[PDB]
Amino acid sequence: RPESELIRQSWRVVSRSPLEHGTVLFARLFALEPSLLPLFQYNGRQFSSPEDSLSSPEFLDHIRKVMLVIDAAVTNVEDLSSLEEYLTSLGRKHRAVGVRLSSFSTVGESLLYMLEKSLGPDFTPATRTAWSRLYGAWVQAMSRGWDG
Ligand code: HEM
Repeated sequence: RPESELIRQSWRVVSRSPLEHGTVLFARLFALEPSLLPLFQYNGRQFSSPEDSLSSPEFLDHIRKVMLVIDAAVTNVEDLSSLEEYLTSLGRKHRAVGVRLSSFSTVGESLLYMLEKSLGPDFTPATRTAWSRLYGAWVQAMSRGWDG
């Protein structure tokens, strides 16, 4: 695993300011799949527009949480067996919140977007494919929360 090094290396750029970078991730997500917006219901209110989410302390705390789970998957990039149980649970919580499993493919595209934009010239097709591999394994794990 040298592609493990490619993940470890790229992530370090992004980990320096996780809320900045997570903000790009979720802005892109809403641009591709606007129907995700109502699933963030804090105090029983719905955001009207994507920009409304960026003022919400609870939504910004969710971005921090997301970046923490990714950082965990990176730390255990060599063996993802050790997060499997936690990820099944995380999946079930999201099934319960109303997230469809198909929407996690959008998430993966939004992560690769955010990496591409952050790393520019450094984001080689080798690293695109490493991250695709990792994320596909990560979603495989989460997928059990929808049974399977
Ligand atoms: C695809 C769209 C997503 C939506 C709509 C969504 C929505 C939510 C909502 C509504 C909650 C409960 C409220 C909260 O704690 O803020 C939640 C919790 C959480 N989400 Fe997400 N989420 C998504 C993706 C992700 C992803 C990709 C990750 C991680 C990589 C993640 C990590 C978390 C964590 C760690 C929690 C707290 C779970 C717990 O321990 O109870 N979420 N999400």
